[PDB]
Amino acid sequence: SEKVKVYLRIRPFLTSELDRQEDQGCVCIENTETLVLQAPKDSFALKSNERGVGQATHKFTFSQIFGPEVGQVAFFNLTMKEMVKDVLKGQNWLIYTYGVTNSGKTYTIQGTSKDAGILPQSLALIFNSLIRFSVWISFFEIYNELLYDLLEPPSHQHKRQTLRLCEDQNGNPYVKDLNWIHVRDVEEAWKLLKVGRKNQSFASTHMNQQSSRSHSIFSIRILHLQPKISELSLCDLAGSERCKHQKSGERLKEAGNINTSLHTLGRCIAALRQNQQNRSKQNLIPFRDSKLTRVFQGFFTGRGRSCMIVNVNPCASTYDETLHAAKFSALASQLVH
Amino acid sequence: RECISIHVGQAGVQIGNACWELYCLEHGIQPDGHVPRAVFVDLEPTVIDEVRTGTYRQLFHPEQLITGKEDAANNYARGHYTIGKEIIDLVLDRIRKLADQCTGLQGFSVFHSFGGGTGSGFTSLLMERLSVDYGKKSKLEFSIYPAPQVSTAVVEPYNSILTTHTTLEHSDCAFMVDNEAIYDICRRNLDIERPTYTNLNRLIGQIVSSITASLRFDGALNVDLTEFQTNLVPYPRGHFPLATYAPVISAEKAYHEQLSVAEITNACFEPANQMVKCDPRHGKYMACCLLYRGDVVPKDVNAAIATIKTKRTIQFVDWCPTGFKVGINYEPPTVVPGGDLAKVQRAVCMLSNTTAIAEAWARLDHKFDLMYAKRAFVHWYVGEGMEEGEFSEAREDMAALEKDYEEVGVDS
Amino acid sequence: REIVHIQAGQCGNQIGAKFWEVISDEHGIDPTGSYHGDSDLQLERINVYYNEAAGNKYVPRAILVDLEPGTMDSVRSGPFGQIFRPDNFVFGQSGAGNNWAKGHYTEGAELVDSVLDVVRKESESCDCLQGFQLTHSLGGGTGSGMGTLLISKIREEYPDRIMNTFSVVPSPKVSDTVVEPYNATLSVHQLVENTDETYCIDNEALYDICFRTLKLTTPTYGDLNHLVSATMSGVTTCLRFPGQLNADLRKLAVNMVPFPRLHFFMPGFAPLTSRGSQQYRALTVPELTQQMFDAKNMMAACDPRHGRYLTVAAVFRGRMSMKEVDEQMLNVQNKNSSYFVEWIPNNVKTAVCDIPPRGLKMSATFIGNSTAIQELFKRISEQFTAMFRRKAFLHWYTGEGMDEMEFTEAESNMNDLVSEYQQYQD
Ligand SMILES: CC(=O)O[C@H]1C(=O)[C@@]2(C)[C@H]([C@H](OC(=O)c3ccccc3)[C@]3(O)C[C@H](OC(=O)[C@H](O)[C@@H](NC(=O)c4ccccc4)c4ccccc4)C(C)=C1C3(C)C)[C@]1(OC(C)=O)CO[C@@H]1C[C@@H]2O
Ligand SMILES: Nc1nc2c(ncn2[C@@H]2O[C@H](COP(=O)(O)OP(=O)(O)OP(=O)(O)O)[C@@H](O)[C@H]2O)c(=O)[nH]1
Ligand SMILES: Nc1nc2c(ncn2[C@@H]2O[C@H](COP(=O)(O)OP(=O)(O)O)[C@@H](O)[C@H]2O)c(=O)[nH]1
Ligand SMILES: Nc1ncnc2c1ncn2[C@@H]1O[C@H](COP(=O)(O)OP(=O)(O)O)[C@@H](O)[C@H]1O
Ligand code: ALF
Ligand SMILES: [Mg+2]
Repeated sequence: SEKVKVYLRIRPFLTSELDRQEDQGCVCIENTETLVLQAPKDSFALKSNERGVGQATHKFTFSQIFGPEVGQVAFFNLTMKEMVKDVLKGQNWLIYTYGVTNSGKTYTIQGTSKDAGILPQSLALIFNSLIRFSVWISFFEIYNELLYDLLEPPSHQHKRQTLRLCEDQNGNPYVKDLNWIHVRDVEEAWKLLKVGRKNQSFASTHMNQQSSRSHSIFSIRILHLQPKISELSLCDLAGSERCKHQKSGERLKEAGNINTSLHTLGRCIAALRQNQQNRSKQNLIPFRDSKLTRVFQGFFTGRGRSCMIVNVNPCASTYDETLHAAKFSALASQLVH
Repeated sequence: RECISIHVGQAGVQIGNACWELYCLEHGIQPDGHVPRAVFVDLEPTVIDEVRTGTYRQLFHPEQLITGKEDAANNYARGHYTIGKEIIDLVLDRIRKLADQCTGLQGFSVFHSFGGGTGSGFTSLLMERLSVDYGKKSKLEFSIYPAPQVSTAVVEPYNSILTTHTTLEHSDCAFMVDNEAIYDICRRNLDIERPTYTNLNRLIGQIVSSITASLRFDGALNVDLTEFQTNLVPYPRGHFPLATYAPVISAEKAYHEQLSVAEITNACFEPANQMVKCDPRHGKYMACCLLYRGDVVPKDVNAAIATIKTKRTIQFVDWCPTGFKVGINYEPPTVVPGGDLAKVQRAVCMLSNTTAIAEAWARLDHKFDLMYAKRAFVHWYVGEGMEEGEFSEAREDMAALEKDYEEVGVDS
Repeated sequence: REIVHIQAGQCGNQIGAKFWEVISDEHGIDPTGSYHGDSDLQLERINVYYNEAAGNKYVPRAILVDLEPGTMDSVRSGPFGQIFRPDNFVFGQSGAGNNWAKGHYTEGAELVDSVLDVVRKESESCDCLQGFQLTHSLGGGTGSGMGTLLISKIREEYPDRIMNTFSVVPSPKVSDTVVEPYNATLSVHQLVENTDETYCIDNEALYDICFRTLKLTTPTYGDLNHLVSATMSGVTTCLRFPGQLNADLRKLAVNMVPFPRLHFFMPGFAPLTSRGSQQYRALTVPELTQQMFDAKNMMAACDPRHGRYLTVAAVFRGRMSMKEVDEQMLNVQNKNSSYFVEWIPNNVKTAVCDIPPRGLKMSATFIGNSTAIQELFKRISEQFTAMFRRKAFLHWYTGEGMDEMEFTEAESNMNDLVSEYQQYQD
């Protein structure tokens, strides 16, 4: 079972970000496993001096933490090598990125051309890790709580339609109505990622232009007969945002949908951690409440080893959202697979 | 010197028509008489339209009547973020054009009903953008806080804990009138089991006429709006004082009208006449503004108050020697031609800040908490551009106001 | 805030025809006539359920979907039946089999495309759309089946607007069909994951309440239906009028549904006195609360007293004092504190309109969201499994292109729904 593998990483302050406002020393590093926090701010929470952003100290506990200096390569070293091995083993594996807006989650997931992300790195590792093999890829995005298939050919207007989330003979929920392409080589997968980018919804925010409207789920299933079935899924969730105050319109709706969906994961984990403590005859699991939670049910409650990537923003304004995210990860760490 | 008024929310708009009615009644301004100085904003057409259909239809300008055909939503979130945002723009524009058109204004009298949709949300963002565009003015809001046990909305508390967090840090002085405690007044101090909203509104519409209206009118002891916030709030915190009316006698049952000052003033401190279920169970007064109007002798007053100050049962806070603002107006009260109010030639509209609110807040905090513990209708807020932040960061927030009214008082 | 009614299936059509028979009367709208309205207030909100075209022909904005000619060919050939625009008639001469799968996958699936077209034409009417009304029966093909598709599409084309659903759940004691529990379990599944406000009506609870609260010796369907139509107008339509304390779908929902599942309600009328004799006129207010909050008088089969309450929505409509109402509601919440949930300080949500039902002085729609409705999903699940185990009339489903794990899905879902309801029933 083991506790969920969790790693915490922070992104370096951008030059433009630093220019806008320069408050550093919020996150400090003590030991590779743990993080120490002292955050500065314009003002502290108005109350008796307690947990404020003004000047306060906090402790973070994680498997490993990454500094602003190094990118995906460091993640590739520890995480990419071992996580891919489990999938080859036939064990189910799933990794997703969570964090507040401007945390650079797309950076971790996709990565830049110069610095390949978790997905491109893992793709390389699977070949190294790799008897008859059969492999297929599924790519889809969830926008406004509606699903679209990235595999779909580029067109002016196109809708995949709602995802057929129906539980089959197997107790665990499975996603259907997804187009699948055989994975001959890494490049084929990369090409799917590239074409998927166009299909995937994109938008710009005050925080960052890169901002992804929809959550991205990349799933690759390998069937190997010396047939063992293993599923590796890499998810790129969109983060939470203050931009709601800054912008309105369709952008407001997208944010509202994401913030509701993100919350469902949080409520689920909260119930899950509680379930960990309580023996029985207690609170039910919120998987049924939201579609996202339902799909994730296998990840949280059922089969498959899970690892999580948490991105943190050193910004003081974001501190309340980031603290909640950290709290979420801390709570998640409590329960076991 | 002037002052504008912003009636937001179904209730706040309904009460507005009432409070604004009494005005004209004592100003000789018939239905189609000058141009007012307030506005009505709500996300419910049917209610704002009621002012376009009912009385004083043409007494208002369709420009000071903002409406949002969309959805009202009995929830802060929607009214604040999603929808409310769309409307804010237009609203602000009006309260910026009318604030200019005048000559040296004094502030914006906000009228909202805490546990509402447009009353919670809307106001929240209005006061925010106001405190920045007109930080150098007075922000006195007359609110109608959730009935202690006879509430209406199921979410009610939630909508009031989110509006409190934003008003605390933006408003100067927010007057509060307990909706429930108004029925009591109609039962014990009027005798009538048939009080419609349009009746309850007449009460507030009366006390308020003594606040702005008559006060803005010359007298033997004029009292500016600034005076209030200054002498009523001891700390930057948007302190919420209580509104009270004195001559609340029925113009049918009893008939004792002729009630010398000393008595009409004493009827203000009695818990069965304080327009608020905040019974002086311990709440020590810290500043009171006895606004009189009508035939009142400055000496008669400076005696009736003295006797009270030495009544001991009105125990004032320690760090406060004298907290009695004597406000003397000229024009006597003005009872509706055929309402239910006696009609005396003098009144005592006493308002004050009392650590008593420690109660009222607690009872509303607990409520919220109880529900929050299971998240209940939280998903209804989240899906309107919100998060656990606004909640958790406003729960702990108000908490330091429950501790504040405890620390700043109860201790010598 | 506009809306678009939907009369899915045979039942849903029959009942629909009665709902419009009623509603029209509460807006003075004659068959082909214009606005004869006794007043002028019954016009300030017509838009919500009608359409502006000529100037004397305000056509109801509803949809008539059914794979059985006879139905649509009987409703359009009668009284107010000649008010619906031909475009609204979305019929399907195919085989109207009483199979959920046959009206959702094989026969229903074709006419669906021809539905979306109209549902989009009507939504883009005018003003701002609020939500859609859906009526149907959980004991037939075009009702449970065709109705289960319409929602899955509607709630995907407009995940913003709300979705009210009036379902005529399979009565226990006697089932008016044989596959009934199948068509039910299968339709409830999609409902609990689409619609956000469901009013379960019980064909047998109607009889009862119409045989004891109404000296009616011959309770015809038309009658039964009429009672429903009287209650469903109090919900929506009513709130679309002025009032001391007015409400609307949004307020109503965001105040009655604590958990995203959807939750099921229970419609109840207030003044339910027989014509002649019974006319006591006792409608001061305490008499209304006595009625509504009683066991009998609740359109559901199960009795509220057999399960806590979560929320309540008192939609009053008659000139009254905000004191004798708000107070009473409280007293009741204290007299029956036992079953009324504790983790919620103010379960009841008081609403008070002004204008009453034409010839009546004062009424009050009752919408209770009690966990007592468990004793309904349980029933269904029982009857279901009991025949499912032996695959009774399962071949009639599969043969129309279905899945044997689909039935499992439905059961499971609805069964889990039971779990939740109990987690807050204690
Ligand atoms: C002389 C007089 O006062 O007659 C009353 C009457 O006798 C009673 C018995 C009515 C009568 O209702 C029934 O007998 C009834 C028949 C089938 C199903 C349900 C009820 C009445 O038919 C019903 C009718 O209701 C209305 O007019 C409302 O506006 C109502 N309308 C309809 O249901 C309707 C009926 C036919 C055609 C179009 C509309 C309504 C209620 C809620 C929301 C919208 C509309 C009323 C007051 C009466 C009669 C005429 C005898 C009662 O019902 C209602 C819904 O008001 C039954 O108990 C109440 C008490 C009433 O006093
Ligand atoms: N005194 C008084 N109280 C009122 C009046 N109308 C409503 N209230 C109270 O104010 C609250 C009702 O707020 P709502 O009418 O539901 O909502 P709103 O604040 O207008 O805004 P929305 O929720 O978006 O409709 C309840 O606590 C009522 O008891 C009124 O005319 N007078
Ligand atoms: N109240 C009510 N129930 C009805 C009516 N017609 C059929 N029903 C109920 O609906 C169920 C049968 O489904 P049906 O409407 O024939 O299905 P469909 O026509 O194939 O969609 C039975 O439980 C009936 O009691 C009606 O006019 N009023
Ligand atoms: N570890 C990091 N080091 C350097 N830049 C990063 C890092 N993480 C994110 N960024 C940058 O931050 C920006 C926003 O990151 P992004 O992944 O797109 O956001 P989100 O977390 O919402 O998915 C991008 O310009 C990205 O290159
Ligand atoms: F790209 Al982001 F939230 F801005 F996921
Ligand atoms: Mg309103």
